[PDB]
Amino acid sequence: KKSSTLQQLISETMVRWAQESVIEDPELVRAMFVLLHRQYDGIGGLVRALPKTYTINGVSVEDTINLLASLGQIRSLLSVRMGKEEEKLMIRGLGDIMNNKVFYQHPNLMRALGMHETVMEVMVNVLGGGESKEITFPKMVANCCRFLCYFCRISRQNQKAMFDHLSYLLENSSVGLASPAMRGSTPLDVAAASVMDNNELALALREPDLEKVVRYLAGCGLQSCQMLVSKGYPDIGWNPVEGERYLDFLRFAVFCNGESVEE
Amino acid sequence: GVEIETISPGDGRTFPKKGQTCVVHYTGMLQNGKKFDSSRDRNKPFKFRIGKQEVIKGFEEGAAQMSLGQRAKLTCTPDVAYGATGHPGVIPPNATLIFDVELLNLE
Amino acid sequence: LGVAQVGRMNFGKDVSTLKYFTICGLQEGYEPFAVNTNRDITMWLSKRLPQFLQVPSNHEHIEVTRIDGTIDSSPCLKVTQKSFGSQNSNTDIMFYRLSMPIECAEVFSKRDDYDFLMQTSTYYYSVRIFPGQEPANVWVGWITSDFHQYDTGFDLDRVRTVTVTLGDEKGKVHESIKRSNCYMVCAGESMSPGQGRNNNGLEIGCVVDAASGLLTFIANGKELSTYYQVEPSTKLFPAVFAQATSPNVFQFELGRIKNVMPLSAGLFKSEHKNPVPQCPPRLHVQFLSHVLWSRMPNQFLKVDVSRISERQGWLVQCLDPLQFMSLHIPEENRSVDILELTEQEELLKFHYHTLRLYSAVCALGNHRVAHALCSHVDEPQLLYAIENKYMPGLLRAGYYDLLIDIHLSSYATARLMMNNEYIVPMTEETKSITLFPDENKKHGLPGIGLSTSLRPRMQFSSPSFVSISNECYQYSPEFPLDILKSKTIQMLTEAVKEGSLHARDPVGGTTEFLFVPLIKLFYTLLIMGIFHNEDLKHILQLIEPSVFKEAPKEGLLQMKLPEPVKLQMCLLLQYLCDCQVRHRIEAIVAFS
Amino acid sequence: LSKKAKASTVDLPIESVSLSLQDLIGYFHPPDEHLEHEDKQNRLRALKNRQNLFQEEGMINLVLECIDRLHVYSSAAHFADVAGREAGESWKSILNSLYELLAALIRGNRKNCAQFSGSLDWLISRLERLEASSGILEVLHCVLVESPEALNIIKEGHIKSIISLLDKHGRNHKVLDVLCSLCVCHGVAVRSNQHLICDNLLPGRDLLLQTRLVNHVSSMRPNIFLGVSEGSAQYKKWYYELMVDHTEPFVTAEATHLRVGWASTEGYSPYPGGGEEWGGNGVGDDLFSYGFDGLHLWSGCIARTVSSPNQHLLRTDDVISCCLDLSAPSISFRINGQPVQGMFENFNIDGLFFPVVSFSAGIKVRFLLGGRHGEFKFLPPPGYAPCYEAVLPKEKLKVEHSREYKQERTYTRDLLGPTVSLTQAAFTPIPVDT
Amino acid sequence: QLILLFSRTALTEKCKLEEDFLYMAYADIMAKSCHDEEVKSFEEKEMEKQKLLYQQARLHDRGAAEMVLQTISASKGETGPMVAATLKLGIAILNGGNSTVQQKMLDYLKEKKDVGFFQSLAGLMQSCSVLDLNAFERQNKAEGLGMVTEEGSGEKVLQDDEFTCDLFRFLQLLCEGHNSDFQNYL
Repeated sequence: KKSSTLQQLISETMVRWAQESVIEDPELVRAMFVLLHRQYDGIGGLVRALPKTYTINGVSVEDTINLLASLGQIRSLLSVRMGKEEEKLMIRGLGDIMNNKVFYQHPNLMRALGMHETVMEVMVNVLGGGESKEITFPKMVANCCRFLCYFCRISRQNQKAMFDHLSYLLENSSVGLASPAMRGSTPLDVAAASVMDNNELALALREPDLEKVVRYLAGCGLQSCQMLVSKGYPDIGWNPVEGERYLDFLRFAVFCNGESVEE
Repeated sequence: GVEIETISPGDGRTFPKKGQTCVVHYTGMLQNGKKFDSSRDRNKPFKFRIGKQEVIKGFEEGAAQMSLGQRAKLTCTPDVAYGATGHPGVIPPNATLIFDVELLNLE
Repeated sequence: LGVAQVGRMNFGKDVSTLKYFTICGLQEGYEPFAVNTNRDITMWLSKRLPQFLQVPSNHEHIEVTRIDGTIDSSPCLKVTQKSFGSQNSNTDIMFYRLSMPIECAEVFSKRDDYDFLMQTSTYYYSVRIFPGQEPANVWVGWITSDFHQYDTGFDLDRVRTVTVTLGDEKGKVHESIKRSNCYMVCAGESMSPGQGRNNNGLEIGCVVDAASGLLTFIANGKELSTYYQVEPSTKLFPAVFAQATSPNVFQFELGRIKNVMPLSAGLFKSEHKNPVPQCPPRLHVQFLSHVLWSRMPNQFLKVDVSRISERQGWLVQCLDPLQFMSLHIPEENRSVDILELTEQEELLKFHYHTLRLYSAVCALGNHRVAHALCSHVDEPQLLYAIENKYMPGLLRAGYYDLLIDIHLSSYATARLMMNNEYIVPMTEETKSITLFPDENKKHGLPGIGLSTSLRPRMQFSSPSFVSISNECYQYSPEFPLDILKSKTIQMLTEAVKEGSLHARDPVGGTTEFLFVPLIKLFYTLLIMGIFHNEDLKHILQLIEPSVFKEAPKEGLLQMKLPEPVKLQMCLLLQYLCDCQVRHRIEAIVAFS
Repeated sequence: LSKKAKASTVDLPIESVSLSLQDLIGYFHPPDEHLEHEDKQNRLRALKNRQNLFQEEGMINLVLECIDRLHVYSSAAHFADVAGREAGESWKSILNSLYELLAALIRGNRKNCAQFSGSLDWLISRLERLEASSGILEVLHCVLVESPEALNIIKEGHIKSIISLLDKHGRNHKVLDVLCSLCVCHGVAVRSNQHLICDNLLPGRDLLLQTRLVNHVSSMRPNIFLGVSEGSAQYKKWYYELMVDHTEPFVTAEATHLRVGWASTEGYSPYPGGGEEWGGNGVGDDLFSYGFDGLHLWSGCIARTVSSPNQHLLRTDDVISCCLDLSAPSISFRINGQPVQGMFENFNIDGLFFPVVSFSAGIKVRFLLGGRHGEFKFLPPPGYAPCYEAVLPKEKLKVEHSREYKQERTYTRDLLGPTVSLTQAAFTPIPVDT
Repeated sequence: QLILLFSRTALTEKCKLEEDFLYMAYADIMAKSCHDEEVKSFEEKEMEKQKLLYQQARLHDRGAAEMVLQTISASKGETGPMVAATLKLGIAILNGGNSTVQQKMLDYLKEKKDVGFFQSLAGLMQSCSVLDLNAFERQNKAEGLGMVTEEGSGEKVLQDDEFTCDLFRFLQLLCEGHNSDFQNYL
């Protein structure tokens, strides 16, 4: 008789099409076989779905809806090039998220929605846009870094999730160190918050990332500050302003919760 | 700067007063004769409040001078409609708009 | 068909209507020309009214040479006969015009000086009649778009004119308005001094005052007596009518004289303040021709005429609305039915790419641009393009994508970005959810059921252009989703039945053109989730009747579909699987 | 040659340059599609390697220098005056080949298209020139498609130049393709470019084709044919009436069309002249017809407002009286018995006139032709005769479609050829000279 | 058709071997189909050997031997789930020293003159990990501190034991049966 089930119907149809004719479209072949694998792997659907499943009380429904709307605006801004108005949209959305109570009350839902990933790559785009010509939209990097530092401070598991991006954050560590008033709002500050007061993360911190910071500090000690001499500051041979910022991260890496991490 | 020509007569008594909503179907054409807007295309009447600056001045004055059930032609000079900047993408700078407006209902 | 000849032509859409097919044509294996056509074949006939079309490069009688303007010479366009003198040459008056018109002002006002040239609105072009060409056979001046008069014998007295005289209540004519399609003068009468043309070709100078609508002509440096006054907003095309008495006939000269603007400065908007004369490639000579086809409408207005009585006269009645989409060519002030683009390839290509540009400028949530585009492409035009069966395939696919991009793509993407996340509230509705609808372990129809998981909110804005508020620029423009649902279901139901017969006349010309836009729109609507209950049941029965039957006919899954259609059917099946996964998750949370 | 050395002493390798420019294009020719997948991949890899080596050796700037030094001459004649005649002949071909080579060198290569950003500004500076527009457009299209950095440096001036290219050079779908690539690249939308393109192209409504829905309009006329000629037995004054039983102002989104008046024929053919058989055109759109819609006098598709007591569009229960005087060309109207302060005068009379009404869906009108056919609600003006008095003594007056083709079954549709001239309508007794 | 799609994707020009969920799932499916895995009788052992040969033939008759080499070559020496899945499938089709598969694999390499395959093998060997005493000590310090373990087995020390074993088992299977030709080719 008939398939009587969507799974059986799809499993029959895909094989029937493929054995009926040779498909010239790689996209069609890929879609057909993905669909067939989904029909034969129904357990994997639940395996993928459940980690992204969250339950909330009825009282938090409107707050969750507002948070999801803000997250949707932020996600949709990924597909457009950054400009003056996108700056405003990004900032107002991040502010609404921080003001919402669900952001604090449910860190697991925030981690499952991957807000840190979205903000991370949004800042990645801006950082990769125009490095030599000095970073554009510095207020964006500041707001993204403040959001990420708050995300780290909310929960210990969030700090571990942010720790996985320490490599790139240390690569883009010289973004706005020389610029004042951005203190606490730089990727280096995000990296420091990713390891602040966590023995588990301090011990997992490797050698090469420390070597990167050491090399940056050596460069700051050997060479002057280009942006400062451009503004007219006297040309000393070394860069105290960036050196101190690089030293703070090493402080946070070596000293943790009152005792000194020997490793 | 608005002169109104009557296409169909109305009651001639129930003019819009301050603090009312006017329900109209309008069809806007440029002076050359090209349509740029029409509420009849959207099939759903346009409501605006008298004196609350919701619409352009030319349309406001024309609707105020019209009466209930009257179909009239409204010609708005570029000083009472979108000035010299114009509406981006729709109305060019310094354009005279012609409106076919019917005052369906006053509420 | 010859003079006073009447004939009827049968394509055999209905076999019974063929009188002699059976006696001769059925057994021989010949097929009727309309054996597998659901809709009537379009009739094309020879156009009666001549139109202006560009002079072909392969023309047997006309040659056009575009002489470039030097430092001391203005750009010129020369018209000559390649076949003059030889046999088969045609000695008839031939009507020439320039492609772009000069538009007069909307409201009439009540060493050359550079400031005068910048504040002036007078434009000039001149025509050189080469020595040896009879000036009496050459006419120079301006014509409008209405000129469709092809007469072997042309005289200025025979032009079409009318005088509208609006008067006061008493009856005194306060104003009289002469309106005509031709404003031209003859060179033979312009030859006033005499013997001044044999030495050097005569030059009529045409000056148009776009601010006042005054058309005056100068010949050999002296103003002629004839002058024409036109009404505001008149679009005037430069035109020369000439009967050739020489291999070389005349020459369009696009120069300027003192205190007057060149013709290009009025023709083109970018050159509005450029005193240097120019002849851009857009400008070209056109001639009146009869080699054009006309498309008989598939459907006509139904009009009933009858004599009610002796006193009541003859009754003319028409109550059924009919409506067609008109495509307007801006430069030529012309308009053609969009279904005539089936045989006009260049316009079809340009319009398809224009539709693609429309879909691209409002891409990825540009709601302000979408609102602006709602003025150019309207709701009635979108619906008519969606439902029309004679639309060209390219335009069909363009208009479907334009509708989706302007009204639905934003919310479709909003729901697709949040499809893999399941934030289900804990309420009584959530508790009521179960894996299976009843005691029997029967799967319910996918989609149909109660879903409590949080989903993005759908909001739309009314696209009005009289309001001055700017809060409308968030949210995409509103559209009648109910009408869209009903018509989408209707057209899918029709298409499944029609394509199953493998008719030779699919909508758009190909099965891909018939199905890909329709299934894409249906998939967008399904993603948006507008379909509810009975509509979903019917459209699932359309996809597969037997499997989704609720407790022969072939569904979409078994019709020998093209690959692009197969890909979208795979997408629909993927969405149904996602719906099942969501139902399972919501039932797990209910148990928990 | 630029520094004005003798043309004879200068060695200009025209033939060698042309041959090397053709061989180079063949060398950078993209792989064909029908080839096998592995072979196509190998050819693509070789092409990419060649492009990388050329750009690392800086062969792009060499081609740019050749192009720049060739655009100093305005035209082939100018180049043949400065250099030799053969050089002038080959100038255009060499310019096209150089642009084709540049496009082949940068096509499909992200690094090359990113390196060409600095030269993009210099490239669009010569877009208007007719000898380089196509090649420049192709190079611009390749760069915009491949390199996201190009869109970051394309500015409002460049977009406006590309748009004015459409206005000066006519409709070209390649410009539209370039403009589409300006908006979205690799799935990322440039909102500034989108806004600039919209605000600089759309509002004009003068370059792109415009679309609109128009209600179908039909016309119906009586059998009579009224004409004036010297020595002809036809009365010059005529009169008829039309009353509207019902009319719906808005049956669709567009206004209902209803116009009444007189129309003429071209020459002596019974076929109405100057207008399309089908479409949205009615009484007054052409110069062969004269109309009145209750507010305007229509002729030649231009409408002028005419005064009248209690002006209104044609409503239900409106009696319209049309007067035609051929002795002195004059068409006058009277609405509901009151005169309309306006008339058509001094029109062409070398044809046959007939009553006509144009309409769209949603009407109910009745011809009052006088006599047995209809009764006049108002007395005709003195002199004017009812229109039924012009029927030939053998036929019957009836109201039929002005145009030949109507709504009926396709296989029963009567196809009509050209009709014989209706010269017998005007009876001029020809004298037999004696 | 599926194997042909996977082979074309590998042969397509890319700077990096992108992770493909479809490939990483269907390669596992094919490997499990291949292996399908109290003294047994000689007849029982022979039936098992013949069934394994048929199961391997169902794939290498359709071009899996070429695909598992093309994917490794396209990997360009980058360890990843795609490479692990390819190596497991290669082992599955090569179990028992399948001479037909060995001959197909050598003939393809000799005909195509593939250098990327051997370069990728060398890169994977260099990227293979060993014991890390410093990481072991750090994990011991963390465990003695009292914090919960993220992974029970301590995957940081000896990063991937399965990948290295599979990579070298693939090479051993290539040379089994005293396959002198391939032994010299390596």
